[PDB]
Amino acid sequence: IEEGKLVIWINGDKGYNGLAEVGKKFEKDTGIKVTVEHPDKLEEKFPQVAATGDGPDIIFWAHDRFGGYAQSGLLAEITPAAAFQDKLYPFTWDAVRYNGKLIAYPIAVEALSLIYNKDLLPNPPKTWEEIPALDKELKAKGKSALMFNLQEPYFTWPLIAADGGYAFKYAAGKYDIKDVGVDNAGAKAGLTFLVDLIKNKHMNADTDYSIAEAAFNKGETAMTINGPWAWSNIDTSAVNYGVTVLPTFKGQPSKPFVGVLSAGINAASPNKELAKEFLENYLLTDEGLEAVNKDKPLGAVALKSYEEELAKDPRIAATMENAQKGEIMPNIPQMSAFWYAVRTAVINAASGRQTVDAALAAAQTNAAAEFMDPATFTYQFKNVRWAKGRRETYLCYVVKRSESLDFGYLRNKNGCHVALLFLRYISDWDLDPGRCYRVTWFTSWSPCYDCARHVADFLRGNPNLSLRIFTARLYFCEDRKAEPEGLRRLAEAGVQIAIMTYKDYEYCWNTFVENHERTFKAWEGLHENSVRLSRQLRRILQ
DNA sequence: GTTCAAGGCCAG
DNA sequence: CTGGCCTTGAAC
Ligand SMILES: Nc1ccn([C@H]2C[C@H](O)[C@@H](COP(=O)(O)O)O2)c(=O)n1
Ligand SMILES: [Ca+2]
Ligand SMILES: [Zn+2]
Repeated sequence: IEEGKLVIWINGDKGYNGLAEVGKKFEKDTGIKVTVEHPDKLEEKFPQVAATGDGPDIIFWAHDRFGGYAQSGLLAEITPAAAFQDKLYPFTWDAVRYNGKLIAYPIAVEALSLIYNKDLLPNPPKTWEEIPALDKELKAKGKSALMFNLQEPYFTWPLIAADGGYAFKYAAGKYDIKDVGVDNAGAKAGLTFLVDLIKNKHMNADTDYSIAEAAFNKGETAMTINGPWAWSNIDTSAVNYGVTVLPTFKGQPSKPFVGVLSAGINAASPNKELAKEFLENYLLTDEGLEAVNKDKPLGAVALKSYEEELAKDPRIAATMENAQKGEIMPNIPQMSAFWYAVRTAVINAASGRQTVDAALAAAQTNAAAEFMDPATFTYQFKNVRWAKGRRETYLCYVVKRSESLDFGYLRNKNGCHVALLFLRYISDWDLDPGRCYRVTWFTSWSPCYDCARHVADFLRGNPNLSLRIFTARLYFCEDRKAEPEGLRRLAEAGVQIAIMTYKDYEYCWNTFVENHERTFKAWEGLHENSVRLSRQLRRILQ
């Protein structure tokens, strides 16, 4: 990666010609040549090229991915003067904050907003409470009052979070994975209001994104909840429409998930200061953001002055208002487990195949943290000799597909070994047998014969699951004849059986245990017993 | 008095 | 080496 040269990466849907002209101005004034590129899957390409000390100097992308980029140390820390931080809206600086330090510059803002038909509705409602009544008046003209993408949780969430609902609480630049406001009085209030809308068939509950877009754009529905990304379509449908504040539930504004288009600096770049100069003095200006805007819209912008210039468009003003009344979409990994655990919980509560409090309790306990005790982990997972005197078996699990879904741990309970309890857990949890899942195990004791048979059968029945088992110790009762054949039976079923090495103990120590920012402490004889036990295992399977 | 973590010795 | 078995210091 060169010095004195700036390489900028921006997605294809965002206007790169105006940004390129900004770079031409920067080269005109300074002499540093700027080259902008719009590759494909740059959100995928950037981590790999950046891990090698290569890639772009600056990367433009939504702020949520920048958290994953920040955990991998691929983003330099920025310390812009408070005089510059005052130039942008304050809540936009929270979307570029990761682990307590700024990793990117806020550029653009996106959020859900209410899109209504001006002809059918000259005065849109300001409250969800007015929606049923209105619908009954419009169901007589052959019209629906409101239809949106009830399947995905990004669209139904604003009404849920309007009253005391949230994903994870946020002390400064910090989220708390342990606390999830999915189960709450107000969250149940919003969800039950949604269910009261779908019971009366004000919304058929089968509505997806395209059904609601075809419905609204062909004049059928009077209102739909959507973002700027679809505006262009409604502009060619010849429909006269408007964008406005999302209605308020219980008098409280609904909270959509705000996405912040951001410009981050590659940590491997030698041109960090050149990048900060370009971004602070050329991009983040009225002239820079306007030059970018004329090519392709940015929606609302974080720069106060230019956002005031753009608010003359009532649509963009609505976008910024709903953004300020909403909440920043978190950038941490657990958010994935959130989406999934909510994506089902509303659907089950939508069709009526599960009651509200059950769906929301299961959703909260699903996407939430629970961590093991450090003394408990160290006691239960010690691979030594003289470890046969341990009764309880602990199992730390990870469910992924690459989307790392729920993780946690299970222990022994009333005769039910941990493997069977995980079979009941993953069975109560529904499955979509069109996509494979990759399940990882960390066990105190390896599976016994009954557990090997039950698990191997479960694997025969659900051939989309693929399991790997890391065990601390090898268990035998009636040594040398029962368990080795059971472990070979799991081997026949295609279960990757390894014995935990040191790196596995690090992974478990930093993944499943509540360590209190304490480094992992290996005991005496860990490696010796590990190669030991791995030798016995290689002797067993092969 | 009793239970347990830990370690070493010896015989296969 | 691997597995089986006693001793011990110290904690419940
Ligand atoms: N795959 C295995 C094998 C054994 N065990 C533990 C749990 C049981 O409590 C005990 C079974 O043996 P017993 O009940 O005879 O002690 O060993 C376990 O948790 N998981
Ligand atoms: Ca969990
Ligand atoms: Zn078992």
